[PDB]
Amino acid sequence: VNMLVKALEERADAVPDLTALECEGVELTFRAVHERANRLARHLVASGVGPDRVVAVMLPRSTDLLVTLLAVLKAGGAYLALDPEHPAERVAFQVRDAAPVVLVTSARIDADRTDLGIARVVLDDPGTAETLAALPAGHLTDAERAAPAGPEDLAYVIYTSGSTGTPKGVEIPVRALHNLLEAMRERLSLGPGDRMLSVTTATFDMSVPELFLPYYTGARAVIAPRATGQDPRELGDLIVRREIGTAQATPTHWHMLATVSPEALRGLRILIGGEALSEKLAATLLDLGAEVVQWYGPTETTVWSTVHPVTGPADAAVIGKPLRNTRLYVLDEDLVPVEQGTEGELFIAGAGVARGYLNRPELTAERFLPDRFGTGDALMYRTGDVVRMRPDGDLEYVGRADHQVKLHGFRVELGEIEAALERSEDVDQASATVREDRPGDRRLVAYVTAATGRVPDVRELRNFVAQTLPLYMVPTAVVALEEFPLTPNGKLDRKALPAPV
Ligand SMILES: C[C@@H](N)C(=O)NS(=O)(=O)OC[C@H]1O[C@@H](n2cnc3c(N)ncnc32)[C@H](O)[C@@H]1O
Repeated sequence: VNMLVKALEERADAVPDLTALECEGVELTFRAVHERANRLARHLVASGVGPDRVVAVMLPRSTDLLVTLLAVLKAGGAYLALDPEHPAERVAFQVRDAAPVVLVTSARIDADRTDLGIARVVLDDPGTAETLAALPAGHLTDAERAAPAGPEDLAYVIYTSGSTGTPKGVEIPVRALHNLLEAMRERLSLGPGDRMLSVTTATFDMSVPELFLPYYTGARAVIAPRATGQDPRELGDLIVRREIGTAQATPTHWHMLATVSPEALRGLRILIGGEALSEKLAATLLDLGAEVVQWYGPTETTVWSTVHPVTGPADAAVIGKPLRNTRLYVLDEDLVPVEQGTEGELFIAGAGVARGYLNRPELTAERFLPDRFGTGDALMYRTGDVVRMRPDGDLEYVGRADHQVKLHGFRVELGEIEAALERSEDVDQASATVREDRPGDRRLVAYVTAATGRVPDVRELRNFVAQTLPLYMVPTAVVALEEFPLTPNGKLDRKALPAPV
């Protein structure tokens, strides 16, 4: 009933001698990747892995990481990716919450980062390496598993970035990850020959396609080394040197790549998603020659749930059409569907919906409602995002249900202000926000970076805006910054923009 592993293995048997991973002039074949992963999967099964059991994984970005995650699935378990640079506490919360059976890790990480209270399977330990390399290396029969793997069995537990709040753990089933990858194979026409770039951190669920989609399709993950993760020059050079057709990043990161490595986007299939895509960015990407495909989706519904090819700068907030076996309801405050063109909160149903939050069963009930247009135990995720349907059936993101109460009797579209600001040649990026620095005095503030070799006069910026937008939308104060604050995932952090006087 685990079609995922059967498909993965069906693929490795049909291209045994192609390359499936490549990292720093090292390549592995499909047969090699799976033999290596099969051996671990047996050793895992001996370490207490079974269906719905969590295998903590703390490994640098490496072929060694991509092999392990594959092993965990083969073992019928579910993986929780830890971060070896994370403070002990971020990692200690996750271990206490998810009760991992075993930690797969490496002996080159400081032994105190891996001293977490779990059993350890350490790949580079002389001995574990001996036992591992000695195990039978064939694909596992279900006899060699702990128990048959169901479609409801967990694939992975990703943890959520709560607004300075208890991190929530999302439980993604196998049928949901299998469904996403199948849709992504179909939308991208991904197969042998094709190279995809694997760069995104494993604790960010946007990585999940970069980790399993090459396995699933017979493409080749070109793993960027850990150092190239933050150097956008080196990534541009890697993209060009190793002829990478497809890569996936947040818009913040795609911006950096254009600023520093314009040539790399020539003939490059960008997958962008995670924040809003400005019209300015969308034009830049297209000017440099990139094929742009936009993906939207909460982590509580796998990774992505909608896709839109961005043909031109108009489409920047068109998040497109639902992926396979996904259903998108845009409903009112009483859970009633709205008429085409009317705004409403986006509810997501179908195969990609998670099982719920991990042992936070109260907040589960508040965000995973019973699927109102489904049956039995089906569930629908309340995204918390407002959308409108255009006549063509495509959807457009409008904003977050919360950040929508009027400012001084008027609805403010904080994107319009940014697009206004981003038309001045002295500005690169703009972010707008409604501030409350003294309670009751809500005010519009906008933030700007500089275009290369220009200085934004932050008073004439208000002039420039005041002739394009309603006066109630002109920011009280504009503020120029050297760089924008970012989240660990490399998204703009609007909660950390400093207040003006
Ligand atoms: C809490 C955290 N673990 C989490 O759930 N992160 S999330 O990114 O998966 O959730 C979705 C959040 O990011 C926004 N978003 C994602 N893609 C977008 C896109 N393509 N266009 C415009 N907005 C996009 C959504 O509107 C919503 O704000």
